[PDB]
Amino acid sequence: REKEQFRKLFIGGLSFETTEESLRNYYEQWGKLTDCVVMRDPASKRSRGFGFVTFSSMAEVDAAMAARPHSIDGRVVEPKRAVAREESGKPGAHVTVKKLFVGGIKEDTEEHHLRDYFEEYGKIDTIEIITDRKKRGFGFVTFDDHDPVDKIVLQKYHTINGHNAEVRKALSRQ
RNA sequence: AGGGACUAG
Repeated sequence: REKEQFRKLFIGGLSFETTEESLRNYYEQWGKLTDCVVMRDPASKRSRGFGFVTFSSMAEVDAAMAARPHSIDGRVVEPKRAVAREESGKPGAHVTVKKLFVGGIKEDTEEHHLRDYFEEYGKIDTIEIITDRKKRGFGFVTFDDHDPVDKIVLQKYHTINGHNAEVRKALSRQ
């Protein structure tokens, strides 16, 4: 079975009334859950206003996300790909951004190479190879929704054109 | 932005 991190959504903006049961119920209309949880405060056991749900496959998750917005107990919720514990610390972890930095591509990799690979994740605005003078070995890609990026950065390394290529949410300066 | 879970630290 696929890694959990690739099958899991963070669900923010929940009602303090929302239970696992109704969370579990609403997200089952796109597949089988293997885990469900409204995070609660240790002492009080009051909701923290977000939870997690885990589907059996990535295909299920995508459909869930194709079917936005979501609404549970009168609140529009904020489903997001679950960012790993490992990661949840640095800037640009929960930055919900639409641009993506792409590195480790070397001089033999072209603007079309990047479309080929990334068009699959969602629709694109723009691509940018970087050079001065031949080619610095990195570039940028810009999607219409944040979710392509979010899906992309669940995996640090993407194999593109014979290279172990590294992806990162694009930060300003900085 | 992590409660449980866990065959790559």
